[PDB]
Amino acid sequence: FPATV
Amino acid sequence: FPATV
Amino acid sequence: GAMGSMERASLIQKAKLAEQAERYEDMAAFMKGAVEKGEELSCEERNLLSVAYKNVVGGQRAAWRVLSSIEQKSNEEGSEEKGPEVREYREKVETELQGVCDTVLGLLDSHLIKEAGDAESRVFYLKMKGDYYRYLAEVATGDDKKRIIDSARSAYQEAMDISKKEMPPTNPIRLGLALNFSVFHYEIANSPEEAISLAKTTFDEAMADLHTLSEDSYKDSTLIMQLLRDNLTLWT
Amino acid sequence: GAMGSMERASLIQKAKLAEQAERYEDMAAFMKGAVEKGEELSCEERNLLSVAYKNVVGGQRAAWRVLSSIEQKSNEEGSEEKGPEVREYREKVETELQGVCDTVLGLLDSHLIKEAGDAESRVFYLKMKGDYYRYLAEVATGDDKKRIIDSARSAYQEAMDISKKEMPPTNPIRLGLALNFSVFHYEIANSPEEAISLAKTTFDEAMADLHTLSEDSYKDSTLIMQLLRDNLTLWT
Ligand SMILES: N=C(N)c1cc(-c2ccccc2)c(NC2CCCCC2)s1
Ligand SMILES: N=C(N)c1cc(-c2ccccc2)c(NC2CCCCC2)s1
Ligand SMILES: [Mg+2]
Ligand SMILES: [Mg+2]
Ligand SMILES: [Mg+2]
Ligand SMILES: [Mg+2]
Ligand SMILES: [Mg+2]
Ligand SMILES: [Mg+2]
Repeated sequence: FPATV
Repeated sequence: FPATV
Repeated sequence: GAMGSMERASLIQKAKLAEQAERYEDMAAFMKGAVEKGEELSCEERNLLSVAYKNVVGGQRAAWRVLSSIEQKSNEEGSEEKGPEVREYREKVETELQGVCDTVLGLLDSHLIKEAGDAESRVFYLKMKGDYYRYLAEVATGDDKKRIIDSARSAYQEAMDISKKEMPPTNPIRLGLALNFSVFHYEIANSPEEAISLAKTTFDEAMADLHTLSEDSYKDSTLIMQLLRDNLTLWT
Repeated sequence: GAMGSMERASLIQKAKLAEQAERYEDMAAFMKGAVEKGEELSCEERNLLSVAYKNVVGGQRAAWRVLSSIEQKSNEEGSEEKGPEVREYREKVETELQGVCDTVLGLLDSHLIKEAGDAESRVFYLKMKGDYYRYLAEVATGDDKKRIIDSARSAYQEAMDISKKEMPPTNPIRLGLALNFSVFHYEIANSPEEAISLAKTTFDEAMADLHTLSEDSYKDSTLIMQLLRDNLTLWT
């Protein structure tokens, strides 16, 4: 999965 | 802490 | 309101204690109680709220993905019928996840957003609105799926518009907003090119503004810039 | 019984799904429902029950220790009074932990133990009884502390007596029982010498019986023997 914050 | 199972 | 009888300051203190104890469900309940006191939230308090619910919904999302993968394999060709149980339990986790999202959106709409006038608060809350509509979109399958997607898009777009007018390109809230809106484009809106363009432009505009920052601000901004680059590497 | 309307087999299936999704609170609720069907549990089912509650109570214990450490530092000399909040929240976690222990002990007493006649089931459940009284003892401070400690001791001792008569010294249930009873001696009963003697004798008697085992049984037994040695290294 891609990075989110 | 010591090991328990 | 189960937290109605506890002092606001005591709820905030207990949220911090719950964080140290990795009790994120408790941390979220404490911060919901704090929000329901009706006062605006400080920067630290906003981040306690977001940390708490991000950990809760993150666990739910991880579980939903495991169960959805199992369910898809149980419906493949040649698979042995195992009954309704996998779907039922995936649905149970999904309903609990939707409930958390509905709760967070509820706090934002009653009444955090309407009282948030400074860019750092308003952009923060509109990013959260986009995020929690995005989590609903990840699991949505019926008549309202397109409207849920558009609700995420609309919140992220308003946050972007404010952030571009009111914050420097290195502001960590602005950066995290762009990171997450980029992921929305890639994973939800089926717009990988928009995702890649947004991540690249955000990274480059931040890079050009790093020279203005202190050492501590530089660290905060470059941390998120590395996530933009990590996603670009995944996608290209 | 919130699980009263679900089939036993469906509860077991959902416990396995919850385990894969790392949803241990759900896994425990499913297995409580399965126990409450009133039928004896198979070996696999007993281990689903123990895995579920061990993860739940383990998280609670970890949180309680964090909070107890904070509380002790807030009561030291020269510390600034932060109010009742740390104690209150430690007490909240402690009460939830006690509730989980009371629930597990309740399942064992109604009616898992009284129907368990084979050594592998009876020793397993009596070990669990000792374990959950030990977790109560870790947090006990009042009039009943000595009785709680003795309840743990009594359960572990009955399990040990059966295990020595009915199981080989390499049996993994017997080994794990001895590991945990040794920790009870060290950490709860203030009997470090008894703890060390039990761990050593258990390890040596297991070593001498490994020659009788298949490759797969050897792996199961040596895994627990390494934990006995790890504890001996910590304590000597
Ligand atoms: N308990 C906490 N997890 C936090 C506490 C705070 C905070 C503390 C004091 C003032 C402002 C914010 C946080 N900030 C964010 C935004 C700025 C960069 C670091 C992450 S996360
Ligand atoms: N889901 C599970 N966590 C387990 C499932 C089983 C199991 C599966 C089939 C038959 C008997 C036991 C387990 N066993 C124990 C005891 C023997 C050594 C391994 C750990 S833990
Ligand atoms: Mg007040
Ligand atoms: Mg649904
Ligand atoms: Mg553009
Ligand atoms: Mg039936
Ligand atoms: Mg108490
Ligand atoms: Mg002896």
